Amino acid sequence: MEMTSAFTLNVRLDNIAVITIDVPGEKMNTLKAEFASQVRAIIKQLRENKELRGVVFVSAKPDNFIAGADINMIGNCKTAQEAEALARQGQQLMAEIHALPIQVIAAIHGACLGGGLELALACHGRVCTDDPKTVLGLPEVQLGLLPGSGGTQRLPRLIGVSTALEMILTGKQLRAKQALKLGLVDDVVPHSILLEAAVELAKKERPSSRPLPVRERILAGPLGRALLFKMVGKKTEHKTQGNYPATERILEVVETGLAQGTSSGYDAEARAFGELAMTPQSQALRSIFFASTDVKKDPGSDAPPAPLNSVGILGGGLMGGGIAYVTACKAGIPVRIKDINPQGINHALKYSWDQLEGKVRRRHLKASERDKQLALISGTTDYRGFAHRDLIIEAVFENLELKQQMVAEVEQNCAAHTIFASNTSSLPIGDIAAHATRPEQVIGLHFFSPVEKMPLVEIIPHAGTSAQTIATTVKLAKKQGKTPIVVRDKAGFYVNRILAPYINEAIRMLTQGERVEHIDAALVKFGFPVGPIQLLDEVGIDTGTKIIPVLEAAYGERFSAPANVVSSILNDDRKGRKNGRGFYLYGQKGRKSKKQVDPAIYPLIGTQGQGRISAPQVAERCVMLMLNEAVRCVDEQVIRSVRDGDIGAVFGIGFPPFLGGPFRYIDSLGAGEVVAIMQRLATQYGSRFTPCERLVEMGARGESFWKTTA
Amino acid sequence: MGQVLPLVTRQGDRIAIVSGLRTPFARQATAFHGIPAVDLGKMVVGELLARSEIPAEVIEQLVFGQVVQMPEAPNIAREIVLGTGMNVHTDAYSVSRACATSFQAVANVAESLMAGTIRAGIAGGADSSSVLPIGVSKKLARVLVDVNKARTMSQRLKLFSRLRLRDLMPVPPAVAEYSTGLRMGDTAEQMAKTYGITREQQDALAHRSHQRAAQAWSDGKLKEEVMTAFIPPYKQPLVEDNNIRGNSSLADYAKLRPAFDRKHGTVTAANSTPLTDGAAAVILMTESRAKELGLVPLGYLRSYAFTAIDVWQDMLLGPAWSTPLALERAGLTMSDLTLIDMHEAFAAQTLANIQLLGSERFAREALGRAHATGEVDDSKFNVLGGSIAYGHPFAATGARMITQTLHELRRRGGGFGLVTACAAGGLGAAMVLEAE
Amino acid sequence: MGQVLPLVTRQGDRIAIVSGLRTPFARQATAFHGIPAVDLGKMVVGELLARSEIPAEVIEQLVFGQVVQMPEAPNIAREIVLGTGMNVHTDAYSVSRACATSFQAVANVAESLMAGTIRAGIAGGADSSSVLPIGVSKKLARVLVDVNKARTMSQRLKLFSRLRLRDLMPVPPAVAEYSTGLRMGDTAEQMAKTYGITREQQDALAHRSHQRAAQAWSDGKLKEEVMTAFIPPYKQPLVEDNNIRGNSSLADYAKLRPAFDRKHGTVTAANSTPLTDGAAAVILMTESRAKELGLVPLGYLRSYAFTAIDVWQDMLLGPAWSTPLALERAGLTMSDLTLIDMHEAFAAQTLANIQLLGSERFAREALGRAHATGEVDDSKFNVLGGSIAYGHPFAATGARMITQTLHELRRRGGGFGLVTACAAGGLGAAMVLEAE
Repeated sequence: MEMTSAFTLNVRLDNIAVITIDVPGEKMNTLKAEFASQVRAIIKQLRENKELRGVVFVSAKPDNFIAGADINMIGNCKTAQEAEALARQGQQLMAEIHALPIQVIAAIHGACLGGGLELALACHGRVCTDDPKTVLGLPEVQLGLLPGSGGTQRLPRLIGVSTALEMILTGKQLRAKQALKLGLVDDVVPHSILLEAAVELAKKERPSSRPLPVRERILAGPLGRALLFKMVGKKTEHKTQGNYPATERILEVVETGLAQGTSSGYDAEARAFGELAMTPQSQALRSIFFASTDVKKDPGSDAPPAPLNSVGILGGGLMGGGIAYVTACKAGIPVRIKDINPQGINHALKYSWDQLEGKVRRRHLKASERDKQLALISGTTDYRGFAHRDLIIEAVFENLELKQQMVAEVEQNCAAHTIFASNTSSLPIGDIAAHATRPEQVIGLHFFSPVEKMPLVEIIPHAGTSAQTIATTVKLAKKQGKTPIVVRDKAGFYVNRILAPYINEAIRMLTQGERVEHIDAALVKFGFPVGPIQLLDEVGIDTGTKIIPVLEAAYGERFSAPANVVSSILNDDRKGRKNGRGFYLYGQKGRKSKKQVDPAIYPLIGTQGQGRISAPQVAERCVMLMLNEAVRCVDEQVIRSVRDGDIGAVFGIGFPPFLGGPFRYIDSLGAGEVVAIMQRLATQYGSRFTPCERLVEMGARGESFWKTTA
Repeated sequence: MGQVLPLVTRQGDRIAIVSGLRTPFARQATAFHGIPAVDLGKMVVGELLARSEIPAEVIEQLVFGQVVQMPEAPNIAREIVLGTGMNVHTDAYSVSRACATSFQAVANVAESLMAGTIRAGIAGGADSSSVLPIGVSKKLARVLVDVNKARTMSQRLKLFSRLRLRDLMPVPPAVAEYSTGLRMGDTAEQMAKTYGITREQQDALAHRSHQRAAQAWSDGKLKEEVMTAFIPPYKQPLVEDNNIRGNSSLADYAKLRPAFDRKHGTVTAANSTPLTDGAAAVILMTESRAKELGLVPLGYLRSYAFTAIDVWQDMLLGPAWSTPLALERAGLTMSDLTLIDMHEAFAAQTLANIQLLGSERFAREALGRAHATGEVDDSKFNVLGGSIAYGHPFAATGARMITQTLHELRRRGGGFGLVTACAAGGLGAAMVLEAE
Repeated sequence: MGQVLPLVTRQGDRIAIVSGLRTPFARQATAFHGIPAVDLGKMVVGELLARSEIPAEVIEQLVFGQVVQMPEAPNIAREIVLGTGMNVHTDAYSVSRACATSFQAVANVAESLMAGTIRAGIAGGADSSSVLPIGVSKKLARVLVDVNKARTMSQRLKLFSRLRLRDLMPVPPAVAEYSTGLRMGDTAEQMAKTYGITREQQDALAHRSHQRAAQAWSDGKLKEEVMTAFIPPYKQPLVEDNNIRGNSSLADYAKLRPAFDRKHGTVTAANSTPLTDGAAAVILMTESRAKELGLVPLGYLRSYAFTAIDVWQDMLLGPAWSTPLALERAGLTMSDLTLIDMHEAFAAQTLANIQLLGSERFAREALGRAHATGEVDDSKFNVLGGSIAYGHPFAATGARMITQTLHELRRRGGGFGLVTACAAGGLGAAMVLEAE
């Protein structure tokens, strides 16, 4: 009934019929084949009792108008024909709705995403609520998939191609104000009068006045379309490097939709959707999206958490400000800083000021909003007001005795129910706790480079750590809009543990007379953003060595780094951006070129002879060490779940998403074949490439990784 | 009958003063440059609650007054609640009574909660001499009032015909009394001519206060009630008042030409408060509520007085009139006073007050009292320096005396402190502290 | 007495209220054109004093206030004492509270009278919408500060080198909330949109507000509260309010464009209160003092309430929130309430208020009270119309409608009236009258 017929129709006393959208499955109004099926029954019933003013569509749910098309059924498709026909039935149904001669209104509240825009493109009248929660967007190119159903060619028909194409290539979120500004939505009305405002517009009959485009988008088809298509494709290839599908396909389907007609775009959209549904990057993104939803839906600790209303920060500075800026601007929770030097208070406050100042400089936020956001920030040098801080984070130096000093004073000079979070980089959490009144309320929060960039952090409990402490921690990071992952309290934890071999062999090769262009291009071409050397420039060469000495102390020569390079750079201080005088100098003339390389670094480094081999040889050897280490950490289960392990590597470090993550990639690479690949490199180069015991155990047997992967 | 005023609620609980804080003062056109007094008030109160660490829902009312009232926000007190994280349901409104706003701000709040309408209240005041709301001439204002109401386009040009070269010049502000036209120092100068105040003794107290002033920061006792300012540029925080020049000589004071009466006046910049900017606020909240939520009050309240007198002559004698009223309401004695303090508006007016406070005749005839108030012991008189040192942020002047007084009486036995201040328009105000 | 609180003074005598005066309200340009707010108080108070058998020395404190403020005379009440022929030792005092300055000033005198500090006083407020202060651009305010503090001529030209753009013309005042940006009537549209109030559901209340009031002038029932305005030009004296238009039909002004939304603006200018000019003063002085000098009190007082709510959604419900507090403080009932009245600032909103007043749900959840405060009786509601007629001087509308209430209750010969008004920033007030 209405459960199946989620489009429960109702004709009012007037000549206007209202159609609800209430799928009983969940609060998200998703699209199902049954929904596509029963709507034909409803529209046929709508054909019954004709001669009425019009029809309207409502969200009928306080959260969203429509979630979009379900992808689980798309994942159940096998070949192109299933996907081609799936587009075709979508292509026909939208035009069939568009074939109506009366005024059709989509009064949308909340999120309208995915296939809803295709439906929105079908309706002649479109109106949306004024709430910030509502938004319009085509989120599928991020999935490596095109949403071909007619809207991909109706939107450039509806709106200038200058904005339509970037919408398709960069499927994003558009404000109701923005859409009305460009004319996508006919009008914006408050949620209270959202339904009624549609009624008179629906009764208003056939506004046969199509708004004109910018008049610069008429080039689609005639001269200009190819110039636009050439410029975007070349820039995209300059951007995406061509290892991402569903980019040129958009250019093809748009051109044939524009320069060859809607039907020509229709068939191409069906055909392109078919051939692309099984592209290996597609399900790579789909599986990646699955874990992202899974971790977002994951509650972390199974124990119920505790209320969180006030937080403390020990020490200050730029690093301290990063937590402070996020906690106020993102989490919106009161925070107290206790840097003894007011300059440390001054610096952290200045940093958060600068972060918010640019937003207002863009007119992104109101000036009063800054004052409202600045209100959550509090600094001092004493423990007053800290007595009621539920959580405390240290932004202090990593001296162990000082760390045990930190836990003692905060225990002495705060509440008892309060928990403590440690932002360590080297010292173990239980080692940090050591002697503690309530070590179970002490948790390890491995933060990273400027936290506003990467939303990933490490959850590091120790032998004694209350599950509720994690539960509060897990809720907090999510409440901070971040990515909590429980990492076993092990030397190197997970991320920095696996990151060390990456630059290690890179330096080993770089010491053997490698040039900047070859080493840089090798990694960036293999789907790895920001190459190693510029990565070390930004993270800081001083931090480039990090705490890798303990890595040899913990796991032997496998993490050994070559000598007379860290020495050759620490003495002649070249920290990248920490000192500014990295091998990538700034202030170059024009300042419109790649970061220049010093010629003097090569003599400073050993630079043994000249570079050899090729980028794949560099790429294959570098990657396998992470793979050899990624299996290694999960071999002792540093990470609790395989998907948790895969998501961290693909999202935090920057593993190529089109590879689906290393666990997908090794599943994609299969079995001992890649294991066989990594012994020949060991023989020709050295014993750093020894296989992991499980790596041969799984590889030789042909074992899979993504559960029932193969 | 002894006109004593028991300052207790309906239940009989006396009024408690748990704490307060003062924003450090800066001269005009200093680190507090371009900083509206609302911003200074916002930062102090937010920190004060943070320093007080008490819940904001406990506070049931706040009142904030302002000298040099600003046009954009008529009721800045409500603006603070909106500007801060204070609960909106807190009944914020603004007042204005000369320089004794702080005395006024506590008084109306106290009597309201003494009546029992609320249980927790906030009083505060601030001013910023660095920022001025300078306006256009009155005649130009009427023309602009005419033009916006004008209906015809051609009417405006004829309406704009009436213009003058001096009409465009903005009017500078003035400090002289509106109904009198005499500056505050002019009143002090004639009293200096009246009762006899030589510049050397006028300069001597400035030396005494200044030595007491710098020593206070040298002792650093005025730290727990004074915040360290932070500025949005975040170049460097400010810690101490710039006005205090405690390294001075009495001869240096005598090397200034008189300001108002350049012929016989005995007052200069040395013996006159300059224009300083700052903020202050104090929590007003009854002992029963304090005990209920577990705080120790920084003293209590015993009595207070307010008086209005003639503005033409002897206009700055208000505390002298108010003092017996406060003492009679307190049912106490000048001897029954650990510390005595008055607002050091001018050296000329101050010494006359002690003279007049000890003047048997004046109290006998002008006040009609049986005896004079008494002689002011200089040992307990302005122990921590005074207004000729910190400066005059106008509204915060009341609280800055309160903080030091309670702390100084906290530094000693319970005792009884005295706080008085004169005001323009012949307005006098007095208040009596218990400090347990 | 968990909800009812006595309002009786310390001596056991109830609080008498005596006859007061209202300056006849005039539009911002028709009459009182160019008249300041201070002098408006001077005539009304001067004539109010020369209206009863009390001498000037009986009064001991007068508290005024103005929502629109002038930089000169921050305590306008002092010039009231000084400008008029008045005891120069009366506690002159000024406050500031938008749209309810009259109510708060009345409360201030009462609480001062609660302890017995003041035995006879005048409470009121002044408002003039023809002398609006026009400030200069804020950028050209520190430059004026800088040039005032400028030392050398070379620095000034460097300081003046930066003047450019649109810094020349002044900044007109705006009614929009400082931290909300709401024009005080746009928030009325959304409430009407929120609670579904038709433009024809209203515009008849406006008619009945315009009606019952033109009758009142015709009946002259409100003659004893209003003096006859005299203009210094003396072209003509003004006795009857000019704003009132109690002759247009309810359908005559319904044919007007929307005011704010201009798309769904079910409220317009005709069904909104217009700004006018006037002042009011009422003799507040206790029963014993009234009895002993031989003057009849113009009724009495039972209880009062002031309330603040979040100014983001439906902030004009202050009277609705304030009303049960006033009743519970009086220990009375909405049914046991002879005659009521409303500030009636806008169409709708109040219609929503009565809708919300009788809405059991709202008090169940928004106020937590087990029951709604109840509905209203229209016959007992705006018997003489109200602000949609006479006008809306911010500091004068308050005292006005109590004076009309008491005398009408005198025409009704007793009962318990009620007076409420809504204020900007989510502020509301309620107070319960006892006409013996």
